Order: sequence, then C-alpha cells, then structure tokens
Amino acid sequence: GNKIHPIGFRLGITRDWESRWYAGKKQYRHLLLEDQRIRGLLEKELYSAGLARVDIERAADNVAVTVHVAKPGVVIGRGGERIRVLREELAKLTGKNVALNVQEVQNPNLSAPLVAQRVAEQIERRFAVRRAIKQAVQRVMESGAKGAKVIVSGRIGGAEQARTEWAAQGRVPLHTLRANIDYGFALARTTYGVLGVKAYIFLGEV
Amino acid sequence: ARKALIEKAKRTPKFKVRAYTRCVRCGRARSVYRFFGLCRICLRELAHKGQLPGVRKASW
Amino acid sequence: GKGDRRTRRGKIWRGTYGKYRPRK
Amino acid sequence: PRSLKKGVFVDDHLLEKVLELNAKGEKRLIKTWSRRSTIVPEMVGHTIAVYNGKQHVPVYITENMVGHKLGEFAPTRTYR
RNA sequence: UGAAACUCAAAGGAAUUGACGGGGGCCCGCACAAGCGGUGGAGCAUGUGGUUUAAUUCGAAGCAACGCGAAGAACCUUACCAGGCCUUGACAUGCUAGGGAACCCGGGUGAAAGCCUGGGGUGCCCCGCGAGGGGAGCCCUAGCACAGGUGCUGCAUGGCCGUCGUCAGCUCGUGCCGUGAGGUGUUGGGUUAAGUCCCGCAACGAGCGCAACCCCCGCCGUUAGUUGCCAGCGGUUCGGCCGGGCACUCUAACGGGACUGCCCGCGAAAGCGGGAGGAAGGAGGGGACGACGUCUGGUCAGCAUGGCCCUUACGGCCUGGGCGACACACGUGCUACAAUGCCCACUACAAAGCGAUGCCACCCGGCAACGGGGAGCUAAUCGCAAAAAGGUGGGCCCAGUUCGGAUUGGGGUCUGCAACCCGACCCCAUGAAGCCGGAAUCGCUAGUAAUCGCGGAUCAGCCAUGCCGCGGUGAAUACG
Ligand SMILES: [K+]
Ligand SMILES: [K+]
Ligand SMILES: [K+]
Ligand SMILES: [K+]
Ligand SMILES: [Mg+2]
Ligand SMILES: [Mg+2]
Ligand SMILES: [Mg+2]
Ligand SMILES: [Mg+2]
Ligand SMILES: [Mg+2]
Ligand SMILES: [Mg+2]
Ligand SMILES: [Mg+2]
Ligand SMILES: [Mg+2]
Ligand SMILES: [Mg+2]
Ligand SMILES: [Mg+2]
Ligand SMILES: [Mg+2]
Ligand SMILES: [Mg+2]
Ligand SMILES: [Mg+2]
Ligand SMILES: [Mg+2]
Ligand SMILES: [Mg+2]
Ligand SMILES: [Mg+2]
Ligand SMILES: [Mg+2]
Ligand SMILES: [Mg+2]
Ligand SMILES: [Mg+2]
Ligand SMILES: [Mg+2]
Ligand SMILES: [Mg+2]
Ligand SMILES: [Mg+2]
Ligand SMILES: [Mg+2]
Ligand SMILES: [Mg+2]
Ligand SMILES: [Mg+2]
Ligand SMILES: [Mg+2]
Ligand SMILES: [Mg+2]
Ligand SMILES: [Mg+2]
Ligand SMILES: [Mg+2]
Ligand SMILES: [Mg+2]
Ligand SMILES: [Mg+2]
Ligand SMILES: [Mg+2]
Ligand SMILES: [Mg+2]
Ligand SMILES: [Mg+2]
Ligand SMILES: [Mg+2]
Ligand SMILES: [Mg+2]
Ligand SMILES: [Mg+2]
Ligand SMILES: [Mg+2]
Ligand SMILES: [Mg+2]
Ligand SMILES: [Mg+2]
Ligand SMILES: [Mg+2]
Ligand SMILES: [Mg+2]
Ligand SMILES: [Mg+2]
Ligand SMILES: [Mg+2]
Ligand SMILES: [Mg+2]
Ligand SMILES: [Mg+2]
Ligand SMILES: [Zn+2]
Repeated sequence: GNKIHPIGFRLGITRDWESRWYAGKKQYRHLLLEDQRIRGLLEKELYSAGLARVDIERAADNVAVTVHVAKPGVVIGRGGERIRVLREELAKLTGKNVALNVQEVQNPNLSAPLVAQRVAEQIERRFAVRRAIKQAVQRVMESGAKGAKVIVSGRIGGAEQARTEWAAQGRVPLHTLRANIDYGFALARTTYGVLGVKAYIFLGEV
Repeated sequence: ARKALIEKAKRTPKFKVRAYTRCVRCGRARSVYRFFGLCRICLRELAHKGQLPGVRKASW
Repeated sequence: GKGDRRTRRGKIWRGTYGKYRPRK
Repeated sequence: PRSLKKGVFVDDHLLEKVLELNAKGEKRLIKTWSRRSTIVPEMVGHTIAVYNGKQHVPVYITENMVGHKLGEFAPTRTYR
C-alpha cells in the first residue's frame, strides 16, 4: 500500500477544498460534524441526480452550500417541489437556515466521482468488469481529457480470489504536483461482497 | 464502536470522570483528537478529501 | 544526577519544583 | 508516604449500616463492595466480609488496623 | 544375442522468459573498512515470551512483531473474570392488539443496576347541552417484523498500511525479426544521483517511474507597521519607559536570484576538472512525493463488507476484580558507575508551540508539594518562562565516596465519587546494584554523531524514561 490520495496531495494548488468555512478551537468540531450530517443526507438521497461534489461555505449562520450535479432536475422537482422539502430538511437538521444552490456538471464524463459511480453501478448489475473499465476509460477519453485511468478491486465476477483490473489511457502523472486530476471512489455492494472502484481523469496541466 | 458503548453521548456519567471523547465518525475511542472530535484514522481520511477546511499537508 | 529527586538537576528533569529548586 | 488530605473518605453504604448497627450493639457479618472506604474507629470488633472480585472474604477489624482500606485485607490475586 | 509378468502418463530434444550459482565483468547503498558514541553486564521504565491466575481481553511474530494498534487501563475506557439485574432490549424503522396522555416529584430496597410502589397531573382533534365517546402524538405493558454481538473467517473482501525500495526500473503503439514462446526498441560506447543526458543503432515514438511543478532553510528587493529602535533627536520614575520614527531586526505576502551562463583545460557530444564573480553552484541543505509488481504480508478490534454462528443469551446494565500476577528469558529505553565530574551561589544566549469552564504575573501563608487572594490576557500586547549545557566564584579530593539514587519506613500536597489491588508530586529518614559491562551486536558521513534543555498533541490526574517537533554546543573518519 502506497500513493497518497491525489486530491489531499493537490489541495495546495490544482484543487480547492470542499468547505471554505473558518472557525476557532471551540466550534470547528461542530461546524465540521455538521457538514458531514449535510453530505450524509445529500448523498443518502440525491444519489439519482448523480452528485459529483458538494461545497459548503459559511460566514455566520448563513451556510452557503452548493451541489454540483449532472441532472439538476432530479434535485429541483416539479417546478421546485423537491428542492423545497430538502431545503427545509437542512434547517430542520440544523436550525441554521441556509441556502442550497445547484451547479450543473457540464460533462458527467470528466468528473471522476461520477465515472466511478458509473462503473460501480454496472458492477452491481453484473456487467463484465473489463468491458466497463475499457468503456469508461473511453467515455472519459472521448469527451476530452489528456488522460484517464480506472481501477476495480477484487472478487471480480464473483470469483473467490480477489484480483485487480486495470485499464488507462493518455497521461496520468500522479507524481507531477500540478496535473489537476479528478479522483473519484465508488463502493459497490454485491451478493458476495464489496468491490472498490477508483477513477482518475487528467485534464489540463499548468 | 460497538453501537451500545456509544452511550458516551449519555452525558449522565453520574461522575463527570467516566466521560470519554470517542470518535464521532468511527466510534473509534483510542486516538480521538479533541479539536476534530474524530479519530486519527478518519482525521486522515477526510483531510485527504479536503473536507477539513484549512487542514493541508505540512512539510518542512 | 538527573535521577536524584532531591537535587537541582533532579527537579528539572522531573519537571518539578520544591526546596531543592524553588520558583525563584 | 501515604495521602488523602483533609476529609477522610468512607463510603456511606456500610457507615450508616454500622454506626446505626451500633444502636443495638454488634452483629455477625456484613458484605461490602467498597474496598474504597477507610476503616474508622466505630468498626473495631466487627467482622466485615469484603469482596475481592470473586469472593466475600471475612475480615475481622481491629484497633491496630484502623486507617487502612478494606481492600488491603482482601487480596485480589492468587499466587502459588 | 536378448525377453516377459508387473507398472507409469509421461520419458525426451531445441529453443524462450526468468530466478539461481561456493560463474564472469562493470557499479551502487553507514554494506564493509576508517572513525565517534552505544546496546549485552547494574538498577529501573516500558513492550514481549513463559509461567500463574476466576480473569490475567485481543491482535502484532525474522528483516517488515516486541515504548507495536494504546497521541494517556484506578471506576470509564475496555472487548476478560466473579457476582446482582435486565432480556423487542442501551440504539433503527414499523405493527394488530388489552388497555391507561405526555410529563413533574416521591418513598421502600439495594453495592449499584434493577425491582415497586405511591402520587401531584390529564392538554390536542371532530362529536355531545353535558355526561362522556371515537382518534394524532406519547408513554406503559402483552404478542409480532426485528435490533444487538470488539462472536469465527484478513485464505471470501474494500479501504488503508508496511516491505523489496526513491531501487532506478516496468511497459506500450506501430514497424522490423522469429513456425513459436518471444525478441528488437530498453542492447552498445561516454555520462549521471537516475531508462539523466549524449553518440551510435531496424527502429521511430509514447505511458507509468527519474527529474521538474509544491513546502521549509540560506542572500537581496518591493508592499505593510500598537513587534522593532533611543541607531537620530528631545523628555528622563534611566524601564523602548514617553514623544516620536520605520531606518534596522523581525512579522508575512509577493518577487528577484543560478543557467555550467562567464573564463582556462579535456571531449564527438553529453559532460568532467578547476578559475572568477556571488549569500548560494553544477541536485545549494532538508522535506512532501515512493512505477509494473512481490510478500497469498497487516488489519473483519477503526470503519465498510459476503458467508458463518448466538439471538433470555457469543446481546445489555451495573458493582468489584483483571489487563499492573512473577521462579524465569528477550527487545527498546531511562539513570548511572564520576574530577573533561557532582554540588551550591550568582550571571547570561533559543526556537518552535500551547493558553475559559484556561495560561496564571504579583502578593501572603507553608522548608516544599500546594493553598488564600488577585493584575493582565479573547493574546507578536499578558501568561506557561527558568531555557540547560555554558560563564564567575566557592565547596568536595580521590573515596562505593558531596559519585549513584534503587529500595524501604514516616509525614503531607494535589486530581478526582473514589488512589488497597493501582496515580503522580513534596519533605525527612534509608542510601541498594553499579568502579566502566562475555560471546555477540546497534546508529551515524557533517550542523550529522555526541551532548543540553524547551513545547506540543492524548489528557481530570498519570505510571511519558514513549512518541512527534524545537533550538543551544558541536566533533572524528572514509586508504579503498
Ligand atoms: K540443454
Ligand atoms: K532544494
Ligand atoms: K493476500
Ligand atoms: K549526562
Ligand atoms: Mg461496528
Ligand atoms: Mg478519561
Ligand atoms: Mg476529542
Ligand atoms: Mg548526588
Ligand atoms: Mg509398457
Ligand atoms: Mg526453438
Ligand atoms: Mg534459461
Ligand atoms: Mg547471473
Ligand atoms: Mg552513498
Ligand atoms: Mg548516507
Ligand atoms: Mg565499521
Ligand atoms: Mg541491560
Ligand atoms: Mg511463576
Ligand atoms: Mg480476532
Ligand atoms: Mg498479550
Ligand atoms: Mg519505536
Ligand atoms: Mg476495569
Ligand atoms: Mg491478506
Ligand atoms: Mg487487504
Ligand atoms: Mg493474523
Ligand atoms: Mg534516486
Ligand atoms: Mg514491437
Ligand atoms: Mg512474422
Ligand atoms: Mg527484451
Ligand atoms: Mg515487445
Ligand atoms: Mg528490458
Ligand atoms: Mg521488452
Ligand atoms: Mg537486449
Ligand atoms: Mg547508466
Ligand atoms: Mg526517462
Ligand atoms: Mg536505441
Ligand atoms: Mg531586505
Ligand atoms: Mg519525484
Ligand atoms: Mg507474517
Ligand atoms: Mg495470511
Ligand atoms: Mg498490556
Ligand atoms: Mg537495555
Ligand atoms: Mg514562603
Ligand atoms: Mg558495590
Ligand atoms: Mg551518595
Ligand atoms: Mg491507584
Ligand atoms: Mg571510583
Ligand atoms: Mg514533547
Ligand atoms: Mg498531559
Ligand atoms: Mg507505577
Ligand atoms: Mg512525561
Ligand atoms: Zn473514523
């Protein structure tokens, strides 16, 4: 086991945080436990929308927030009937009373978190892994990207012996601290057990 | 984390002593950093996700 | 030496104060 | 180099059970789970069975032992 | 000359890619050597094996397990053990029912938990003149759907880590070679820390790695002054104290700066050897970063997860034990054995950090731990704060000794409901072994080793001598 998470490794440059709220040694642990409660629900439901990211800003009880999805509509609802229930679900969770914007993911095939989610689902439906991977790398590589890679864990195809399927194209320089590489990890329950899915997309350097 | 010993939230220890940090995310009771309420493991997991604001990778 | 409880350097090592090492 | 401070400690379980038991006089046996408590004057003559984690050892309290905790007469471990 | 019974699924040839050799040639790394200081010896601290135990919870096992998970075991934690008590439960989402609001406060009993058991109380919705009737929520039962399980599988797995390692290396696309595995590229000369670069080549290029892009330290410059100065001057309680000023030092953002560029020498080139400027050369010094893969490696006890198993107990609650046992063995450390030393005075010079239910200036009491009381600080303003080693002076004269502080007796202060098992800390006694450590064996190439002290996480307190960091002083040696 080697190699640091390419995001935690690139926070300095090519990659901003997912919560830009300041705090002091007395509340930080709370505002933190909160964000998690937030992402906890957001993901527990908005799964179908396909949520790549979820930023959370703050200034004082005016918890900005956002949610970058591939299919906004799923969030909104008929006119805005869903984005309503949820918007109240936030302040019912935390009597903070906060916003809840929505950014659209231009291409859901250049967001590693989705590409991962993608393959991860196929795996559960029993699609041939190698195919999915081969394909996935394509979807990513076709719609732009100077490089990409996908990794599935083991028990591939219900096998007893856990393996590790590969597949990757173009460049994916992890050692280069500037690559700007989106990384996405998707679990994948199954009748026989878990399978991990990692996704890497290299888009633009400098 | 034996979801039953996660009675730390009890707040009714009879004696404030028995009160013990314990992780908020894993239930991990042995490396809970006051400041984050997390255990050393998750503290490392989230920091990688950039979900812990300000928290970067130190180096010198 | 550093192990002599009731001595100068002894108190320092053990990070304490007392007759053999008062707080000025 | 013993210590406790100003306020000798003794659990009130047996206390109000002894000083009270002194009303009629003495009695046979007692049963405590307070190794914690200090042995005080008003116990001399009593026979307090102390728990050691598995047993309730019968400890006859005397003048010379007034001051020691009860646990000190109910040895925990068993060696050879 | 030359069988048979019985028996095997192979026996063989050539070539390929590897691994291997007590085969060869080049070449690296504190690998050896050269050094300097240590450890297996003592006492003690801590982890472990082994014994023991009602239990001494579990895992880790050559390197890469053994101050490891545990960055804090008195209860808690703890998963262990003994007892007392729960058993749709400590926590989820639901159910028909038998039926009584939620809630507030009690008293028996008990180690606590729990169990009886008795009471203030009884709102809300559509009905009803009312009486009172049927429901939402809620709680309490009684019976379900289930919860829960640090119970077994790390050889069923994610994830994450360690390891061979920052060691270079591992590959691909097309072309070319070969019936084929597969070769060529990546081999070869030169060079590099490097598959680094150069030159040459049936190969031309490319990907993951190397390097670079990020952080810290070293020199200079902008921008900025409740930290700095009296450098400059004038007030002085002669204290940067006050005026006043950003120069300086800092603080912290942004830039500059080094490219083998310049010079001489060698070379086909890359580059090597010097020389000059320069704070800094030829990766300035230290980090972050560890390819294709291997160990079928670690971890289901951090979490997640398939299967398996227990589901009045392999779940749950307490009180008390235990994880701290002790004939014995090992690892990692601490303090020492002393004069290049130990004391007591008195005096200097740090850097990074931490500080509300807190750092705690200062004052008083106490030999002291600490207790009273209180100034200032949400901290470049105040506090922890003394840095220690050093330096000046004085004592000890070489002795188990003014070395060394282990044991043990006594008296106390604190934290905590509570220190018997099983806490640090202070004071008086006591004053052990040890006079430098067998065979073995460990670290380190320079601000490194050695040595000196300071702060942090965890945390009430603490068994920190661990760990992660900080700065002071500052070597030896490397033929090869
Ligand atoms: K042969
Ligand atoms: K550098
Ligand atoms: K394995
Ligand atoms: K020393
Ligand atoms: Mg669990
Ligand atoms: Mg605690
Ligand atoms: Mg905490
Ligand atoms: Mg001495
Ligand atoms: Mg035959
Ligand atoms: Mg052949
Ligand atoms: Mg061969
Ligand atoms: Mg060979
Ligand atoms: Mg070397
Ligand atoms: Mg070296
Ligand atoms: Mg040597
Ligand atoms: Mg020894
Ligand atoms: Mg024994
Ligand atoms: Mg186990
Ligand atoms: Mg063990
Ligand atoms: Mg260690
Ligand atoms: Mg316990
Ligand atoms: Mg394994
Ligand atoms: Mg694994
Ligand atoms: Mg194992
Ligand atoms: Mg290298
Ligand atoms: Mg080819
Ligand atoms: Mg051919
Ligand atoms: Mg080849
Ligand atoms: Mg080939
Ligand atoms: Mg090769
Ligand atoms: Mg090849
Ligand atoms: Mg070759
Ligand atoms: Mg070479
Ligand atoms: Mg290269
Ligand atoms: Mg070539
Ligand atoms: Mg300057
Ligand atoms: Mg690198
Ligand atoms: Mg092993
Ligand atoms: Mg194994
Ligand atoms: Mg232990
Ligand atoms: Mg040792
Ligand atoms: Mg005084
Ligand atoms: Mg002797
Ligand atoms: Mg002596
Ligand atoms: Mg204790
Ligand atoms: Mg001597
Ligand atoms: Mg420290
Ligand atoms: Mg502490
Ligand atoms: Mg101890
Ligand atoms: Mg300590
Ligand atoms: Zn966690």
